[PDB]
Amino acid sequence: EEASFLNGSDVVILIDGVEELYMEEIKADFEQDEQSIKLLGCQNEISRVGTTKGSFSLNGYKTDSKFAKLGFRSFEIIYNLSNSETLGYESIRLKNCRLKKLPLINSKAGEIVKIEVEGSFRGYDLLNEL
Amino acid sequence: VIDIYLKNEKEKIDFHFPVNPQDSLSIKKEKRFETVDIVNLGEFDIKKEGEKIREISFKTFLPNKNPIEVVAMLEKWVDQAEPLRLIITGFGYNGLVTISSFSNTQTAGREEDRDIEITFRTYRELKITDLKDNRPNTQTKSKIYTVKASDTLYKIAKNLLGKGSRWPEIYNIPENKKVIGKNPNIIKKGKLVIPSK
Repeated sequence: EEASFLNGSDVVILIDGVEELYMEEIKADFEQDEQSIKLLGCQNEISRVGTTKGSFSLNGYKTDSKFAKLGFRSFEIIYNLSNSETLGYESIRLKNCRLKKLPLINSKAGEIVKIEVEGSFRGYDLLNEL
Repeated sequence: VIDIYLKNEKEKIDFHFPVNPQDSLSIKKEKRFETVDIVNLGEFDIKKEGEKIREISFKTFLPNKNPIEVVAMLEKWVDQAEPLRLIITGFGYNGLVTISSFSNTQTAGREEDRDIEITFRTYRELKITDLKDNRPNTQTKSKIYTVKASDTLYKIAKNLLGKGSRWPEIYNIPENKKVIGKNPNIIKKGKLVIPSK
């Protein structure tokens, strides 16, 4: 047993090749419409693979009109997670991602102006495996 | 308390449905009429004197006789020309019917069981002052008869073939002529006799 975890402080995100360091939350899932069909002879139900659909959520603190200006244009997100206790890093890129809705306006009271972005991506590439 | 009994006669079987008819039983009645429209008066309804062939349909499942044998039995009965007697206790139906359509189904689970979907038709016989001939004639006897002590060939003919004067039909069969003596009047106990048809 040893400490080799990773923290979000090590996260580095390149939105269209530009460091959007102000984003403090990101999650992306690559889900599949797995068809589950039941066969006559088998007690247990058979699950068959389907096509894959990429979705991603990205929210942070506003510092400019980057996303509102961007619109629904296709772009790329390169996510890099680097291990600091030991050398090594994971590096993912979402091959072709688009927004589902522009966070045009959002604000409340004296709270910091937070921004939330949600969208979909067609595919991905795994560049580093740790 | 609801049960369904199918009392076949040509095959001396009395099938009792193991399981009740699922969601609901239903029976329709529709009077025989057809519109006639007269000039400058409009439509009128004229009753037709006959009665209609109405159906009773439901669906059951046969749980783990085996369901395979029951399905085979009902499929065999589907081709039967003679009628089946359907009795439904709580519903209150009782009368001769015949199966129009029958179907069985195996499901992904519960493979031992067989889901059933059966339909029936009301049956009526064609007979082709005195008492009316309203009685159905659904009684069956074995095609081979064992002669009893008190029997006479006329008595056998009446009991087993109807009119009673039908005895020469029994006698003229060569097997009957062989087992029976050349005198039709004299007959013995125990010997087998074959009614015709």
